[PDB]
Amino acid sequence: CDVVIGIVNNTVYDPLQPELDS
Amino acid sequence: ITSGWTFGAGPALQIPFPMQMAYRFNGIGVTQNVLYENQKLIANQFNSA
Repeated sequence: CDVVIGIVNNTVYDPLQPELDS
Repeated sequence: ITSGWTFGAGPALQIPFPMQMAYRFNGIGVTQNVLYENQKLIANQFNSA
């Protein structure tokens, strides 16, 4: 992320993560 | 230069110039990420041309 200009800090949803708990 | 090709078919919509150039690059089968890390060099070459 140190090259592109204008990036933002936000979260990315992982659909696999809620399926691992079970 | 302001709205790309949108105004050709209907009402013009504002678009950032690098955003438009990304679409142009993608139109010839190149991933859009390539443009971002070479913007300075591309601009220099374009200015010299």
